[PDB]
Amino acid sequence: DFKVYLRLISYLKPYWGVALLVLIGFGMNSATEVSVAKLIKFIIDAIQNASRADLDWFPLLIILLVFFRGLGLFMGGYYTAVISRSLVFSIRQEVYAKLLRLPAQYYLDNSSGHITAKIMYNVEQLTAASSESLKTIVRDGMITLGLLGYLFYTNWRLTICIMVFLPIIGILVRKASKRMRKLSMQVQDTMGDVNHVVQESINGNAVVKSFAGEESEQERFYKSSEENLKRGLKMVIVQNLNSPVVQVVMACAMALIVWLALRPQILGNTTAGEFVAYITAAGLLSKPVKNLTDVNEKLQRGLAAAHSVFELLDLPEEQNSGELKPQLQGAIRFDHVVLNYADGTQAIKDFSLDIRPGETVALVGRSGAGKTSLVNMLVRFQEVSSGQIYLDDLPIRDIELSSLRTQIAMVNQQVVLFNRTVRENIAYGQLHNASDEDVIAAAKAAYAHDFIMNLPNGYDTVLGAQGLNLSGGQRQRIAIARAILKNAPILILDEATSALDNESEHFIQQAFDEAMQDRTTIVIAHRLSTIENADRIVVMDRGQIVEQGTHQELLAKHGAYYQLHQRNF
Amino acid sequence: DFKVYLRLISYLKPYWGVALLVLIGFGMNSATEVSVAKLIKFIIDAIQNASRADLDWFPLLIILLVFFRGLGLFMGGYYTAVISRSLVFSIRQEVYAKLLRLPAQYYLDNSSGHITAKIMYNVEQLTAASSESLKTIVRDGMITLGLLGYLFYTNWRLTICIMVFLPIIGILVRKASKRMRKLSMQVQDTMGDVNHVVQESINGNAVVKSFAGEESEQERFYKSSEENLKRGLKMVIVQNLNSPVVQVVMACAMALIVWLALRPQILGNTTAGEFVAYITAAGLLSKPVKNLTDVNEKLQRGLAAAHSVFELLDLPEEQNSGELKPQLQGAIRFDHVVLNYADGTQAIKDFSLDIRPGETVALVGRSGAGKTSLVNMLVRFQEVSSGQIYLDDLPIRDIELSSLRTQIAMVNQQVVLFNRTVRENIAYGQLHNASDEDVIAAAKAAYAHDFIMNLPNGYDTVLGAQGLNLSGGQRQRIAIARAILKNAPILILDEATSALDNESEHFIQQAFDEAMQDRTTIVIAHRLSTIENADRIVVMDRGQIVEQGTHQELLAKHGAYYQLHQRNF
Repeated sequence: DFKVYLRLISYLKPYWGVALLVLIGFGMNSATEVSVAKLIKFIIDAIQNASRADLDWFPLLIILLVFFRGLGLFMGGYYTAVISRSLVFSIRQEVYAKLLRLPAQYYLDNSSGHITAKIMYNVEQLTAASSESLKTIVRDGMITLGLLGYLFYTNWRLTICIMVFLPIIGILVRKASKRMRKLSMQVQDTMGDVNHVVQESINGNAVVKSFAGEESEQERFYKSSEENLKRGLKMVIVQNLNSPVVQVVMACAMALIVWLALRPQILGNTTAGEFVAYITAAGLLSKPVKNLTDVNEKLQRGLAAAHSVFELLDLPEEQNSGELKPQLQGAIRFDHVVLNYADGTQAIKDFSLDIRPGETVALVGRSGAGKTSLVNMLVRFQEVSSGQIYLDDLPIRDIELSSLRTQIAMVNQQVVLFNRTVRENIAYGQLHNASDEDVIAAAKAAYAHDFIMNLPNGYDTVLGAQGLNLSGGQRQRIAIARAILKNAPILILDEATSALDNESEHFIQQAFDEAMQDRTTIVIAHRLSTIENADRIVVMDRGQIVEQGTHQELLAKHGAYYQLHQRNF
Repeated sequence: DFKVYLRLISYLKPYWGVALLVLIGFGMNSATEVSVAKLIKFIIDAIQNASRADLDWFPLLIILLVFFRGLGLFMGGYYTAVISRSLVFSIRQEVYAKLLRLPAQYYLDNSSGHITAKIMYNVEQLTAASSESLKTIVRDGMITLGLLGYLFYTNWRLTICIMVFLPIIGILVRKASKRMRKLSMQVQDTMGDVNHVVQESINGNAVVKSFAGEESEQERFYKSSEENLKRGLKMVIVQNLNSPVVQVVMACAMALIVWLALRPQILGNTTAGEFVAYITAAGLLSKPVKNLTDVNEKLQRGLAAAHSVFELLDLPEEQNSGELKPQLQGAIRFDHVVLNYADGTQAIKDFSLDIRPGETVALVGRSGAGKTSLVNMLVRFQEVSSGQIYLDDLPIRDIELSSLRTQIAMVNQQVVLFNRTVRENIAYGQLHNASDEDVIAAAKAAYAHDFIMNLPNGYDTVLGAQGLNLSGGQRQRIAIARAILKNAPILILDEATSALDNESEHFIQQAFDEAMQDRTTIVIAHRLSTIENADRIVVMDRGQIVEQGTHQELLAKHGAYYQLHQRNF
């Protein structure tokens, strides 16, 4: 249950000092609460003939006592909230780390990002308040320790009898209060049904324009509602009176005290001010358990999210089973990709794709039918359930994770605009290891240098409030620049959604065509010249590679295939 | 300010007994609270050599004391909530009465019905809780009375000095707490801006797919957030420590007590257990004022609605300046109606309508341009600002209000379906003075007797949960039956929106045509035969009667006017 909590505690074993300070503060608060009744006993001592010496300090005694209590409570709350915030931060850091290198089905299947982040935050605050109630529980436990200690110091057997008669009636009162609250809710609903019915039947101006005689009808409806209301009010008063049962319990406790007094042993003891202190502390003890009852309540309230939180933290890990290959030449062949939407049947089955080394080829076919799914598969969102995905004269997994990440690129609607510096957005990977001359060269290559860079700070243009200084076309141009500037060995992008409706379409297309040289990539281009300039093409049908052959024959056919590819039906 | 409150109090002067019981209960609760410290003083008396007699009863003393306190508190809360509910009911009754015979601009101009009803209910609950806090204030005031009484009984001059040193530091603490809360809110917002900014910047899975290096970025953002959080936490701890200022105030009070003790006069007095009781009560007094502070808070919170509530209660009354005329023959002539949408210019200006006695005539023209406004004017939603509206050889106002209400009728979208018995819905006015034979005759005249009455209980068919057993067409037929069954001298309805798309259109139209006989009414009928069978017609243009003449000429023209009237452009 508390595995992740124990993990965080082990981490904050580095904050062992903080934890010890927090415990010291809570214990100091409890000791101050005990000293309250303690010094209270000293008050009566002043009233015993000659006691005048302590009388003056008694004022200063209570003053400095309150001062020390405030100091301890302040320090405890401070360090406690500090520890809580530190735990929130560490939990968030681990949560992000898990979110990094996460699985596709996180966002692909569920609303992982926003919803799960808000759940993480809600659970963070919840577990924080849970640790806080735990600290309050520690305070109450130290308070009970002090009560038992004073009890042992005063009269061991009497305290034993007191504990015997105690707690049981308290739990009985807790159960009685729960039942009373349930009955109050039931009666309140019984009255509130009629209450809402009456409060929802006031329309009908035309009816008044006709007759307007329903005054007695409203009187009668309100009369029945008022009968139910009297019932509920009496129930609420009974709920208030229920605490007198706990009063009767404390009265039986006082009766036990009176019986101890009936034993002459107490008389010879003559507890007196000590007895006053004992009763006072017993009362002080009541606040501790009273607060402590809510501890489990809010504890469950928070665990309701914390369980799923730790589960997602320990959710299915993306097993990075991979070799360490620095770079390859371009000999990539994925064979027999048999997969479809997860938790379903097989639709893109045996989606084999074998490509000659070095050369760049393109594929065309139906716009939909899982084309984006095929792209994600290329992005290794899934794996070829069949065949042999041999890359760089070795398996697909037989490669470094970084190199695959380094070659990772795409030019589609999947654009990640980071609200940061234009230079920051220019270098997606290893920005701190990028030269400024290369940055200026890329800005020249941006195909929107006179427009996109036409903003404050130029090359250092920090994206404003959600890109308040950026437009859609300029944002698209900037994203294209950021992608193109990357010198990846193979920046294969599924660009079937390429359109010329954006600004600087000619310049952007020319820059893309220039960058396409010396870059092995499989993109469904939208330029007619680029389409006619392709090297190798395969006729993909039903969302999978169904046919292939020379691209010249397909280009020169100009029939149904060309019409479907161009006009998109 | 409290005029309506005083009015309700004058009404509940009939509940003077209830009020006296409530005051008695609150005073009993305060007396019990005083007796707490009182008997507490008696406790020490047991510890004074031979006191054994009271020792046994002391248990029973505390027990029966708690019992009496619970009894009094229960009775007070009970009768208090009873009075609150009674006040809610009376206020609601008066509110409905005002809502009855209300002005047009209530619903016509504003969302009076639902919104104002919910406002009335919110204000009702608010003023109820306000009276409740007032009762708590009465409890606190009686408690202060008891404190001052015990103070006078113990030591008048000492109590004077105590009151002198008191209250001032309490108000200072109140102001300090308000300022501390404001500072806490400011610091919490200062931290929470960055908190929300961080909690809203976690997206970007594609960025991770590319580089995934922002771990240190998150660490730094969280570091700044944590700095702000440490600031806010220290502020909250300071807020907690602020109560030690009030502790220091009570410490100065204890210092005053100690100085009184430094006067030997207290020593000769030797308050002892009495001093213990005095300090205890002073503490008990703290809870009273502590609760009382919120009284003004919630008082204003409720008055925020109560002021507008009493205003709408005393809002512009519909001055029923009218004579007492039982019935008329049908000689109605409204002249020079110069009015338009309220708080605006004049559009339907000089909308005169003079009709011969007895005969029934119809008017046609543009569908819109304030036709419904003209209908409402006929419904006396407004008045002819010019001309002489002479009815029954006397002014329009020179007639009984009931007779106008009796003649009030309409067959349009303004249908008031009352979720009640079919017989109840049949007789809109004076249902309890309607014969069952006439009810059966009307049900036969319903034109949907085989369909509308084809439900449970037949003639006693109570409309279910929002008419769960009724359909739209059956509901329209039932409404038509309810309207037609009324034997009003003139049931003039603006039926320009008449359509034949409903079920039993032929039967309903035949019944309407039959009922049209021997009934003076101005309706823009949709039946071609009814249109051709009209007696007198007037050509109304631009939403007002612009032309007139023989209806035969207009019917035989069959030109632009007929096309506009029929096809509705």
